[PDB]
Amino acid sequence: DESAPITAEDSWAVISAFFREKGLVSQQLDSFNQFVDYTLQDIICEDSTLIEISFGKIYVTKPMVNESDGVTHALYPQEARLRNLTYSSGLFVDVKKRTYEKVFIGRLPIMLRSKNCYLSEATESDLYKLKECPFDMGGYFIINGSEKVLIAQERSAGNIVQVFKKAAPSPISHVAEIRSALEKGSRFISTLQVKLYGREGSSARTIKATLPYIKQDIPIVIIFRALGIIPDGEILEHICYDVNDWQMLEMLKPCVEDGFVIQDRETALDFIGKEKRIQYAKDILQKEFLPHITQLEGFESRKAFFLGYMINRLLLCALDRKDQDDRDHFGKKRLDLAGPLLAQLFKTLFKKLTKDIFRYMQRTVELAINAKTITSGLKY
Amino acid sequence: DGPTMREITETIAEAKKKVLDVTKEAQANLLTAKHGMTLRESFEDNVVRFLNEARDKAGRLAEVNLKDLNNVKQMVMAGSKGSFINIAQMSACVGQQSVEGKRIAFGFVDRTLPHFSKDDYSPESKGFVENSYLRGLTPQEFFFHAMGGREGLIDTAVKTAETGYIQR
Amino acid sequence: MTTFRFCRDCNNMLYPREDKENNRLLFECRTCSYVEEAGSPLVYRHELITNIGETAGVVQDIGSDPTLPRSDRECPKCHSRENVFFQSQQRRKDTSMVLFFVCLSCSHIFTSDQKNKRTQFS
Amino acid sequence: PRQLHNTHWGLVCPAETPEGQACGLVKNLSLMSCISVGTDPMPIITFLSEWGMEPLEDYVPHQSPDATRVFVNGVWHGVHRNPARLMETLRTLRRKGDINPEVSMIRDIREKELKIFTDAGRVYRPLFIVEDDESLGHKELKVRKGHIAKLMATEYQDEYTWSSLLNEGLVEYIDAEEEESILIAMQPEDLEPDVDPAKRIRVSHHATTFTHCEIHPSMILGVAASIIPFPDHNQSP
Amino acid sequence: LEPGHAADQEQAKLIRSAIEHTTLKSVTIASEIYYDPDPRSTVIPEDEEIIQLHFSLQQSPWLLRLELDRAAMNDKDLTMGQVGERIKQTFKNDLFVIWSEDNDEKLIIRCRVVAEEDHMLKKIENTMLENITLRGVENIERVVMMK
Ligand SMILES: [Zn+2]
Ligand SMILES: [Zn+2]
Repeated sequence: DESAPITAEDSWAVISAFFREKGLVSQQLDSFNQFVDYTLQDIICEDSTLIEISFGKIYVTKPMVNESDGVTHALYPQEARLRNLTYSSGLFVDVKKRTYEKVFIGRLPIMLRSKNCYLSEATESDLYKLKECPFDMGGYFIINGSEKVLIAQERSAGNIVQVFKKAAPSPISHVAEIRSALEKGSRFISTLQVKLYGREGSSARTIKATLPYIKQDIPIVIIFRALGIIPDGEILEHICYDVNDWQMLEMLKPCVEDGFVIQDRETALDFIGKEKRIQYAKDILQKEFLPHITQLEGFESRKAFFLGYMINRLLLCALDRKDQDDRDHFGKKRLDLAGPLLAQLFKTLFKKLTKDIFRYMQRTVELAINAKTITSGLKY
Repeated sequence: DGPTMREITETIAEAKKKVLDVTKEAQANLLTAKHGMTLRESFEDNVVRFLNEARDKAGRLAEVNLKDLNNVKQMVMAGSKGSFINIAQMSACVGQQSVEGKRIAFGFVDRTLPHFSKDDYSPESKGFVENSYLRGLTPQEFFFHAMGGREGLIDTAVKTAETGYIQR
Repeated sequence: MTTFRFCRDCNNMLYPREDKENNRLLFECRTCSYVEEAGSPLVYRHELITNIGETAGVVQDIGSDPTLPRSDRECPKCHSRENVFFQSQQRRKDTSMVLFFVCLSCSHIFTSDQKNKRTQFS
Repeated sequence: PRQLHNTHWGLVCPAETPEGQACGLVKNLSLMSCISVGTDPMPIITFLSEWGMEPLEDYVPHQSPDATRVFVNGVWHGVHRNPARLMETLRTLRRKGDINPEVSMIRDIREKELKIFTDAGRVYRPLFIVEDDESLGHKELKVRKGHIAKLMATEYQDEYTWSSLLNEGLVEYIDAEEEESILIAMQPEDLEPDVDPAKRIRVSHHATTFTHCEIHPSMILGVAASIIPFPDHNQSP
Repeated sequence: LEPGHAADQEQAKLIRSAIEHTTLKSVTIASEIYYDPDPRSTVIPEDEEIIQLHFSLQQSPWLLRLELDRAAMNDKDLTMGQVGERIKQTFKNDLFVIWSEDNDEKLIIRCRVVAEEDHMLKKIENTMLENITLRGVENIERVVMMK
């Protein structure tokens, strides 16, 4: 009866099916393909446009070999490994030269069995002729002949709020942090900290937060008022989502004391420093404070609401309502694989290829591309 | 011996009972904390004691049938490898796993592994390995044990360094 | 149970002051100059042995969250055997291993603490 | 960082790891584990507002309490009443194949939070789905001994894939963070309803809330460990 | 223990209690600050008895009131008087201290300074709860007996 339940002995068949389709190194392949297919194109478009010269589509050829006393040959693992050649493929850009008062660029090594590698298609009989073993998993790179593997780098997940208690001999007792990161383009790493000065029994436990490019901690009230939220209560509605929790609220009275020296957004923005300072502030609140979410302009509420959320998860931890966050929880950790890894490079490098093409223009009052930067770059 | 495994399987079974009762007692708030200790600390203290005590008497039970022929007993009698703890963990119960001088913590929220319900302080949940190496561990057992044995590897690495330092 | 009140007008915080002529508590906004009378004479409450928080996360769908355990008891009210219990939600060291059941049918909270001090559980 | 944490279950092999030096710092993935690769969050951040997601702009806290807040890749997009209906949607949209199977979603019911992730680099693993939608009986794994012969079928012919199991909602990908909210059964049989003494003692299946079921528990080991015979009758180290 | 004394399970109790550090905190249930202007009658109907009774054989309008757990008290060798006077002589002459007698169904203490009082009455609640020692020696937290 095809509708009957199952036995454990059956789950094994579910497993054959699992592996029959992903092999034992999918983590590798998949990561890489994502880079090629989507991640790369995304990298070319960003700060490409030059002040116009723009870059469009990206094309990736299959493994090639540029050799003296010869023309371009189709490369394969067997030969790369033997002659100590880097097994990479052709990388061409689509440039546009408009004018304001298609093109080769480096080689991209290739993960051995991803979309490109002629082995991702090869059958069994074709592998043998190719002098490659039908049992090789290949999630590696061939560089200067030796096979290089990229080891998964474990980092803490970003864009997540965590609260941690601090050691008894410190002037702070609690903290809320956020590893703000733009999933794409630039990927700044400015972390935000919401500190709670004074321990249990100190006079006036105040709350100040640390903002980037600012040489001092600024009291939450004042940062709220810099975000356009002036009236206490209105501010407190962003922090305490409950008017009966007199305990939390009581804990916030010492915060209101702080900002009892700045009663308007003008001064709220200024305190962080006129004229000069004020624009310096606004900018920071926009593009350098709580960058994930929005770097734009008209989103200063979606942020005030968050800062509050953070101050809330902080106070819960200081009321013994919720435990400190587990730094060792695996779900708040990420593994950067071959794809994201190359990505971190290709950016740094392409950035240069761009910053050079510019310098090529500046000195040429009146095809100028160093393809060596992106090739030697990845290789090294 | 067959009867010995029986006397062991119950020695553990009643050991779990005490753990069960002491829990119901605490859940009713009838537990009176020790001096300087928490109701929570003195609960763990009592529960751990019941399990190690279960592990030891299960062991002596096992150790006892070992004939004078039993090669392992022979190596223990001569004094060349072997010890209660070995026979005890091999032949009878393995024991309570621990890490940082406590039973398996709630790394997951309010729980040990996602195969349990929250606020579960039973022995199965927080690290007790009722089986023996001869009998084999269960998945949940295999993992906690893994967690412990690991702590044993981590500080062994430390104890090695920090000592080599001191010595020099 | 110290509920504080805001200043009408400039929705800011009110602070207590004393009317030495008729002995009564006046809360006055120090942003502008609004002033009003006080509801109660209680200005501060600390609570070293707090009780709020045991009950927490007791929301309408709670019976739908599978991670919670379930025992069949009778709530003092709807004598129904559908309960989902859990230890205190207060995460302190001295908290007790007392349980708190939540009758799924009538949505009432009842404890296993044979010393029930609380009248409103929270 | 070097102790074998609780969450490592089913992702990182509990045993394989270098002795001493890089002990606990260097890990190994378990056979059936994989890693999120990354998806576009925009089409979901949109869907949401189309089913509640009362935009955070006009969130009146003291006028909306029972409402759950919504998160997408760390971002607080808004509030939402009746999340119970919303989640059932998404759940099927991921089992329909309509939402990338990588995306993880967690509802902290008691915490009043619905969190959705599309981040890249989140280790996860597959689990059988047990959702009880059955008139005949009480709760059970959707996969039936019929799906199986239909799998073993495809093996003999060497059209029923693993992906096919994925799109028919027979299996799912659960990462650590979403795991916090599920009740998993170990074996399918022995856990959804005289004793050989010579067999290990196991606890019971006191559960009528099971959401998933392990494909097999031996899938918590990595490559190395998978080659050990009876590693379960062996001392930990 | 002193020579001849080493069996007195009870003498082992005395010393422990004279050694172990005890804080007002360990016995306090909750503190409150009320606006009670007239020191002849309380706005809190429960202290009516305490107030009259305080004349048998200046002050501000702000009241600092503490409630003590009968249990925490009976456990540690503590008495309202012992406690009360201990607080009383920490602030010596410049803080009025009054408390219900051990007999009352509620253990309570009433304080008053002696113009910004709601602040003094707090920096003071902390000094009371933290600094003020009731019985024992500092640093000596736990104390166990052994035979
Ligand atoms: Zn005003
Ligand atoms: Zn009921």
